[PDB]
Amino acid sequence: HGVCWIYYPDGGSLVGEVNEDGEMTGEKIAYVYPDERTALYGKFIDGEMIEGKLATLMSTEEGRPHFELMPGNSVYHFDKSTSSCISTNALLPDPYESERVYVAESLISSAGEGLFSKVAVGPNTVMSFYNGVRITHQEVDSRDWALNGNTLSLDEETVIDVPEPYNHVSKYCASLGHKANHSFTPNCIYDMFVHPRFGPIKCIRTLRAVEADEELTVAYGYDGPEAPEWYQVELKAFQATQQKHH
Ligand SMILES: N#Cc1cccc(C[C@@H](NS(=O)(=O)c2ccc3c(c2)CCNC3)C(=O)N2CCCC2)c1
Ligand SMILES: C[S@@+](CC[C@H](N)C(=O)[O-])C[C@H]1O[C@@H](n2cnc3c(N)ncnc32)[C@H](O)[C@@H]1O
Repeated sequence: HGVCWIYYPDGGSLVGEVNEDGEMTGEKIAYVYPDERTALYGKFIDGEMIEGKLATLMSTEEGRPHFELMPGNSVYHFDKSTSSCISTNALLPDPYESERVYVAESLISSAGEGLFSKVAVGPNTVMSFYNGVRITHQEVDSRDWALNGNTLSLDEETVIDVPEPYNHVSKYCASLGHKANHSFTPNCIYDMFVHPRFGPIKCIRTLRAVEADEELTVAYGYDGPEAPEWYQVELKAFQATQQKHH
C-alpha cells in the first residue's frame, strides 16, 4: 500500500497511508519529530492527532515506516491553546524536548531560571518548543507592559504568551521554550514549528554545535525604545567589555 510523508519546513513530518479522500485519516498514522526517530503513532483524522502513542521509528522499507511503541503509556492529542487555555494537560512533558533540555538556575547573574542542553547536538537542532496562550499584538501593546516578559511574536496577528502561574514548571511543563534567557552572543534562535499537539508555535533551534549542560540562549527581539531595564543594563555592560582595535 501507498504511504505519504509530509515534511514541515522545521524537519518534523506526518506519515501514513492516506484514505480514499486523500486525507491523513486512520489508526496507523504518525507524527515524526525532527530527529526522524521520536514519533507519536496512532489515530489521526485529516492529519489531526486524536491519540498519538509515544513510539520509535525503527526502520523504513521503501517508504513504509516500522514503529515500536514505547512502554509507559505516554499518549498525546491535538490541544491547540486559546487566549486563556494554555493546555488541557499542563504537566505532561513533550517527549522530544524532555530528552534534550532541562531547567535549572541560569548562569546569568539574577536572571532567574534558564534552559540547558541535556545532550551534545550539532548546529540547526530543534531543542525546545515555545508553546503558550494565543493573544493579539494589540492586546500585548494595550495592556500593562509588566505582563510582557514571556510574550513571543508568532506572526503579524498573534503573540504566544506563558502568563502567570504557567511560567513556573510546577504549574506548566508541557513545553519549556519560555525558560531560555537572552544573550547578545546567543547559541539558539526562535524558529517556526508545526507541532502535532500545540499546533503552529515557535521552537528553539541551535545556531551552532552545543555541548551537554551549556545554557541555551536567544537574542531577544526589542526594537531599544522602551526595552525592559534588565535588557538596557545588559546592552551597556556587554558593549563595555567588547575588545576594540586601537
Ligand atoms: N515590541 C515589543 C516587545 C514586547 C514584548 C516582548 C518583546 C520581546 C520579544 N520580542 S518579539 O517576540 O519580537 C515581540 C513580542 C511582542 C510584540 C512585538 C514583538 C511587536 C509589538 N507587539 C508586541 C522576545 O524576543 N521575547 C523572547 C522571550 C519572550 C519575549 C518585545
Ligand atoms: C522568557 S523568560 C526566560 C526565563 C526566566 N528567566 C524564568 O526564570 O522563567 C524572560 C524573563 O527572563 C529574565 N531574563 C532573560 N534574559 C535575561 C538576562 N540576559 N538578564 C537578566 N534577566 C533576564 C527577565 O526577567 C525576562 O522577563
